[PDB]
This record gives sequence, structure tokens and C-alpha cells, in this order.
Amino acid sequence: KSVLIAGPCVIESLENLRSIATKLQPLANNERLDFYFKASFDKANRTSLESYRGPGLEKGLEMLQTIKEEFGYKILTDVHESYQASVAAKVADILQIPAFLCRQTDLIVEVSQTNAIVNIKKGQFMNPKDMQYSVLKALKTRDKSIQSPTYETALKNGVWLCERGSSFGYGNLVVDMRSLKIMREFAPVIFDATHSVQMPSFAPILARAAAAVGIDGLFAETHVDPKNALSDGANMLKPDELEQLVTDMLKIQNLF
Amino acid sequence: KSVLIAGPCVIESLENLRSIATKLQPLANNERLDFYFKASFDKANRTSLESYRGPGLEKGLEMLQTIKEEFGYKILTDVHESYQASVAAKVADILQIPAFLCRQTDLIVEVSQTNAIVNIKKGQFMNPKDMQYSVLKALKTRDKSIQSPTYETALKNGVWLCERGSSFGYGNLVVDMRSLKIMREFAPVIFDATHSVQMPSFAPILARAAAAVGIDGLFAETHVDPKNALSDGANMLKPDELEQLVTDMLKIQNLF
Ligand SMILES: [Zn+2]
Repeated sequence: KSVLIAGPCVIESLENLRSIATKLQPLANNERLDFYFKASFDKANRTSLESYRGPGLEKGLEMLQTIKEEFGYKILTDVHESYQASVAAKVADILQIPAFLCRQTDLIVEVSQTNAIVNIKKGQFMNPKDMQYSVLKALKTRDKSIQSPTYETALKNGVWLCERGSSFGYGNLVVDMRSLKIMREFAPVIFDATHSVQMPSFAPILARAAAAVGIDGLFAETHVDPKNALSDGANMLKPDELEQLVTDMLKIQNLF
Repeated sequence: KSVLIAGPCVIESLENLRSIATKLQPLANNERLDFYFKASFDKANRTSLESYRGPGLEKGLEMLQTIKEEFGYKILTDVHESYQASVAAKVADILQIPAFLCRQTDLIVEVSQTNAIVNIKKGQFMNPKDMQYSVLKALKTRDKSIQSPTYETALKNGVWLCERGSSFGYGNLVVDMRSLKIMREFAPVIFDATHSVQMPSFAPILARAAAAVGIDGLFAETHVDPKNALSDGANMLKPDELEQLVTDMLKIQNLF
């Protein structure tokens, strides 16, 4: 099944998490999807000291665990520091390595020592071919015999790569669709349709393009009321918009 | 005085640190320079699990302290996690925020709570205008009354910005010299002549350009025998090469 990772950018409140979890129930039950509910417990890189951070590790994981129990959802969250991985893996089925930390050896190893699927975001600064080395760090942590990263070995060992765009001058990200093909030599590839759009509405067009190229899954942030969101309101889809997008992805994938 | 930050990329051994420290003694006594000896205790983002990492925090700081004591040098090192800052500041006169972590709030705040000068490396993915927000996080930590970052206030409070190039397609960094002017509105500006050169030596040429534009200091890594170095051998200058470069920088700066 194609992977769908969806949810709000940040944990805002348990009430908010519940509302979005509720509106994702139709997609979560879609037989053609392997679904994971996403929410960050920490936004580590915001513009100001006053910017909303999220609830942090302990309280965030507690809230994600509540969603897992109440909705039966598998969970994705991102980690930022040493010693978060093992604690987060008790709740999270996928642990995500942030794009800025995508080469960070200790974090990749620490996450790979857990039982979680590892989703490695490609840095905006990276050549897709060089992501093989991050995949290999993870794979060697799980099986020291592995010498070279391949899709099949990565799929078996739960290590994925995630496309989220590349720096294109200042304040602009471009999605090099060739990267989806290049990276898929080394690991299953997820396309992040939310964070990849920056320009100095394009989420569906890029996700359709990505589906046509060949991807193993979609990452897209969604919120019931984006204009009242505490992070990424301008770029999140409403649940009905996401359903439409997923419908199109599936139709495209059904051709090939 | 113009700042000079120089030393090996990584701490290789005490013997190596002493050898390069010895060769830097003439530069360190140049009264036109405010000199800091640099060496990383950890290389966090290397290609493979087997790549040389460095001695780690505890042993690294011991070695840097020995250099400070034996040579009288002020010290710069980079920190990678918040919990390292308070102990690192006991030895390092400057704590450097790595380029990939240049927006990381907790790290900037923790480092800024120490008495160290803060050297914030501009990420390869950043618009130089946006570096004001990282400077402001640091400044507000040191003086809550500050509303917007300026060169004067950053200088007073020991917060600097460091140019190290920008992503230019794949496997290429370009130095946008306009950035030196733009960032200097917000803080003193150091130019990193070592890590800014990547192409699919240009260090002296880019350093001369930077000197002509207007900078508060130079960061350049140097090693006695680069071909036998454990990190960044290809990009480090021999001490005599660094001396020539600094001589040229000072001649240019004396014109204006
Ligand atoms: Zn987001």
C-alpha cells in the first residue's frame, strides 16, 4: 500500500489533535493506504523566542499516545536531540530525522537503534545522490553486514527518504523531480507536499507530479481550521482538500 | 583589531594541536589581530560511521584548555547540543553555532546564557536578511529590552554572524558578497574562507574579496601537514599560506 503521513504541523492542544484525528478517519480507514498520523511535539527553528513551540517531549508523547489509543492510529513524529529517540519510539511508529539534521550521525544511529521506521528528510542543501550515505548509516546500525544502501534492503529494515525541496536562490524551494527517481535507488521515497512549496496551492500539483514519477508515499500536513493553526497554517490542507489530493494520487498510481 | 580565528578543522591529538599552535605563534602576536585558536571536538556530519569524529566534549575541552595555558590563546569551538554549552564556555572564549543549527532556538539561547562570544554560522540555505532573527534570539537572551538587532548592540553583547557560502545547485557553494554588507547591519561579520569554497585554492581569493567588501574578521582553518589531516585536509591552508593571506587582508583593510 502507498503510505500516507498526515496531521497538523505541531501539537496545538489535545482538543485540536482530536478534531483533526476525527476528520482523518475516512483516510485512515482507506484500504489502499498505510496511514500514519503526524504531529511535531517541538518546532525547534521558529522565527522568534515567542513563537509557539509545542508541548515538548514528555507532554507531546502523552498526547500522541492518547490519539493512538482513541483512534487506533500509527504515529509519526520528528526528533531533534540526543536521547529523545528511545523515549519517542515507545509511542511513534515512525521517527523522522529533520532536514537540517539529515547528515547528523549520532541522531541517525540513535534513531536506528530503536524499533521505529526511520524517515530521513533530505536537506534543502543536499544532492539526492548523497542521501545514500545517511541511509547507509541507518542500515549499518540495523545490520552491520550491509555495504551499500538499496531500496530492497532499506524497505526490509524500515529506512525511508523524504523529498521536501531544494534551495533555489533565496526564499524559494524547487522540487527536482529527478530526485524522486535518484533517491529510490537507495530507499523507499516519501514526498512532503507541504514544506516543499516555498516561493518568494502548489501542494496538489507537485503531489500529482510526484505520484506520476513514482513514490512510496505522501506526507501532507492538514488542519481543520488552518487560519487558526499555530504552525504552518498558510500551507496546510483542509481534510477535504487532502482527500481530493489522495484520490488523484491513487488514480495516477493505478496506471503504473 | 580585525579578528582572526584559525586552527585545524578537528582536534586530531594534543601533539597535532601543539604543532599547529606553535606555527600560529607569530600570527597570534600580531597586534593588529584579535586572535582565537579554533578546533572542533566533534565532527557531527561526516560521510560514514567510520569517519574520524574527534575526541568528544570532555577530552576535547581538556586539550583546548592545555593549548590556552601553554600558548596563551583564546579559544573557539563549535557546540552541537544545548547541554554542551555551559561546560564548553569554561574553556572556549567563543562558542560557535553550526551552520545547520543556525535557527535552533534552544541552542542559541543556551549558548547566549553563557559568557562566551557567540559566532553564528549562516546556514547554506539562509537569506542573509533572515539571520537577523537568530541574532535577535541571542541578544534578547542577554538583554531582554532589545527589540531589533544592530551591529552596535551585537558588538556590545558579543554576538557575531559568520558567512560560509550559500547553496548553488548541487555540490557547490557560492559566496554572495552582498551578504557581508547585509548581515553587518545586524552584527559583526566573520568570513569563513575554508568551508565556503566547494565546487563540483579559492580561499585566498574569496578572503581578499571579503576584506575589500568589509568584514570584522577572518575564519580560516590551517594545519601543518594537510595531506595527513583527519578532517578537511583538502581545504586547509598551511601556516605560511595563512600568513600570506592575513598580510593581504590587512593591507586591503588599511586602505579604508
Ligand atoms: Zn509543517
